[PDB]
Formats: sequence, C-alpha cells, structure tokens
Amino acid sequence: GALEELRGQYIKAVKKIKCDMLRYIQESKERAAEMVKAEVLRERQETARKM
Amino acid sequence: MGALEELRGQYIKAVKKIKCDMLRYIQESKERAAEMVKAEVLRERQETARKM
Amino acid sequence: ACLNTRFLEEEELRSHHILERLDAHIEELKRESEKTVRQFTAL
Amino acid sequence: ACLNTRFLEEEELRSHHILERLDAHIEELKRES
Repeated sequence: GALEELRGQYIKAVKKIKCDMLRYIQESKERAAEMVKAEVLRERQETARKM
Repeated sequence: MGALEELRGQYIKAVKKIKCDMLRYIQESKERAAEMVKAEVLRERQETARKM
Repeated sequence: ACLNTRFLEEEELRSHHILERLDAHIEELKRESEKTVRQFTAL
Repeated sequence: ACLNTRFLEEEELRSHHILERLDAHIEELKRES
C-alpha cells in the first residue's frame, strides 16, 4: 500500500542517482580514452622529426 | 508515522553514502590526473637531453 | 603511449569498483526498507 | 603537459558539476520529505 509505494519511490530515486553517476563514469572512460588518441597524435610530431 | 521517518532515514543514508563514494572517487581521479602531469614533464627530460 | 593506456586500464578498474559500492548502498536500502514495510504492515 | 593540464582542468569542472547537481537532488527530496 502506501508504505510499499513510498519504498518504490525512494528506490527509484536512488537508482536515478546511480544513472547520473554511471553516465559520468562512462564519460570518464571516454575522456581518458580520448587522451590516448591525443598522445598518439603528438608522437606524430616526433616521427616527422625522425624522418 | 515512524515508518515514514525510517524510510526517509534509509533514503538519506543511501544517498549520503553515494556522495561519500563519489567524493573519494573524484579526489582520487584528480590526483591520478595530476600524477599524469608530473610523469610527462619528466618525459621532457628525454627531449631536453636530446637538445643538449 | 603507455602512461595513458595504463591510466585508462586503471580507470576501468576503478569504474567497476565504484559501481559495486553503488549497487551495495542500493541493495542495503532495498533490504532495510522491505523490512520496515513488512513489520509496520503487520500493525 | 598542456594535454594533461587541459585534462585536469576539465575534470575539475565536470566533477564539480556532478557534485553540485547531486547536492541539489539531496536538498530536493529532503525538502520533499
């Protein structure tokens, strides 16, 4: 009844909080992965040097 | 009445733990990012050595 | 190079762990609240 | 460096944002409670 519904709301509210943190953490990984490409591209400047 | 306070208390505790976890995760992530700044200034030693 | 890839691999590991801790705080909420409901519903 | 300093800057901004909106959402449901 009222108590079980109130429970479902608190549960659904925290799960939303979890979704926000998830999207954030996924964006973390993408950013650190984008770093990888960025470092590979500055190696390009040094391999032009070596030619 | 007391059930309402309990359920409210349990929600608050859940989210306050999530915030504590994110606070520590973030502080750790920024230190790891700062460590990546040091480690690479040190990689210019190889460049400045090449320049010597 | 290998600083950043190893950085990412670390990120991946920390991503899984913080994820566990969030699922924990949720599962604990589900158990605590289910008990509050069950017992007050007996009233 | 300017790569990784640019990186640390942005994580500062986006981590502050995530904490802001979370502190908002706790203030939200407690005032709803």
